[PDB]
Amino acid sequence: WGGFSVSNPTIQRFFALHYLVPFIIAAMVIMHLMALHIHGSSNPLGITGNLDRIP
Amino acid sequence: AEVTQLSNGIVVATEHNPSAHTASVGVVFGSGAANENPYNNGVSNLWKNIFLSKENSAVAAKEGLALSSNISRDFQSYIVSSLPGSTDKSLDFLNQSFIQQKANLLSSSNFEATKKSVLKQVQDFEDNDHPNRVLEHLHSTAFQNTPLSLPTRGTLESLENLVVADLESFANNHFLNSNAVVVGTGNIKHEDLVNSIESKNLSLQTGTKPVLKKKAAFLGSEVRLRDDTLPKAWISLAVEGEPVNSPNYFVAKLAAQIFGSYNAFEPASRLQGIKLLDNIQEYQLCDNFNHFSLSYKDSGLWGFSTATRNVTMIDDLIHFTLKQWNRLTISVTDTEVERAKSLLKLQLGQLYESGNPVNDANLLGAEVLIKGSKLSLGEAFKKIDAITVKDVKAWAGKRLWDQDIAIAGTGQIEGLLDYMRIRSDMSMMRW
Ligand code: HEM
Repeated sequence: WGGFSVSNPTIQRFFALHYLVPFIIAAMVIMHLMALHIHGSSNPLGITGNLDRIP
Repeated sequence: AEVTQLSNGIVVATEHNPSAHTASVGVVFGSGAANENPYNNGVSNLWKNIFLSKENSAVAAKEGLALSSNISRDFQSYIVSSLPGSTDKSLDFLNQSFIQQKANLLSSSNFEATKKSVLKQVQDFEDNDHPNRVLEHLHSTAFQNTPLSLPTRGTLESLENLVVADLESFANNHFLNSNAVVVGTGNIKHEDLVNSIESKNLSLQTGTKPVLKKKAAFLGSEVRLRDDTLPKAWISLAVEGEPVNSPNYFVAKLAAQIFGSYNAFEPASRLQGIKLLDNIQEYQLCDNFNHFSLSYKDSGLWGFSTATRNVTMIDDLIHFTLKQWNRLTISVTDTEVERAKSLLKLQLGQLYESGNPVNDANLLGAEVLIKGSKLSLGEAFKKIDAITVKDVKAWAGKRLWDQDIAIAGTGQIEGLLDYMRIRSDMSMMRW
């Protein structure tokens, strides 16, 4: 809170943090895509997709 | 360089050449694999094989004659080679096999022995001749459900179900007089041959015409014969080309010469004046490739074939090759065209004038059957030299630019991308 209750210090720091997190999410999305890339997507049959891929 | 051709009751075509040592005589029919059905497919090839059977072949060997036959798409030919003096004895063997023995060659002991041989023959082809196998399937998919789709050697299933009656039925419908041309090459004169022919009368099935069909058509498509056990990938890709007797017959053949053929192991081949070579040699995208402009009666195919062990870069091979072809519509240079003219003449010469009369017969026969005459080698060169960059561009902009393609391949073709990816490369983005 930065004080006795939710006040000015609180809202100002929450805006600063609201601006920051989306960029951390962006970095996490890249890590998400990196893990996706090494094994590729799965498919509705639940089996290997290695025998028939399309670009 | 003489093209003489006259008609009495039968159409006689000859091309005499003084020094030759030997003479070749034969009949060429205006019907081939393109006239067969999906079910009697392979009958023509079967005919060729009995004509060369040990029995019929031994009868000609005693007389000192050599036999040769060729089954194509638009035509079919039976040739007998002999010394310049025995030019009459070749005609005796020709008539004796197409009228007298046109029932003795079809014996139940000869037919079964021959059938068993063409079966092991066609099987061996499908099992090992990958480049031709692929080229054959290219015609199969490109011209599906149309005359040009049928393979010349026939299919194993249509062959093993073929009987003596099928041979006869085909022979009585196509080996007619109005669908034939007697050809003579070597050294013998036109007047020397026509006399021996007009001597022996007897028409035998005259006035009879062969059956008709439906016109051939190109269909953009593909057939993928994946086989990961093969050590390479063999592919053939093409667009609808030019039929024989087409105004652009030569423009097309020149266009194919621009990219020509290649062999990565031959030092001299790596040095050719072909821009595409700068791209493919860096990572060695292929062992070999060769462009072609196949022409037939109703249609043709213009494209290339290639073989490669670089299985993870097949997409670059196809991409660089198609980018070069894009150039024909927008930026082909004067010197590329000029280089092609010179090389087209050299190859066209080496074909039309070889030291083998049997090749001459096939070339002469096939031409006269379609246009009723043969264009002289000197006449061709005049047409070739007359081609301008503007001609090639107009041709390419009609046949190559943003046009459907036909693809066929076998071996390790996992790296050959989908149809649409290849098809998209038939053009370029522009403002
Ligand atoms: C901002 C959020 C996210 C982004 C941009 C994102 C993006 C992607 C993309 C592009 C794919 C591939 C296409 C697809 O399968 O839809 C994918 C796959 C996947 N994602 Fe996400 N993702 C996000 C959040 C999440 C969350 C919250 C979960 C799970 C708690 C998750 C689990 C997965 C899994 C398991 C796959 C593989 C699916 C499969 O192939 O079967 N993702 N994601």
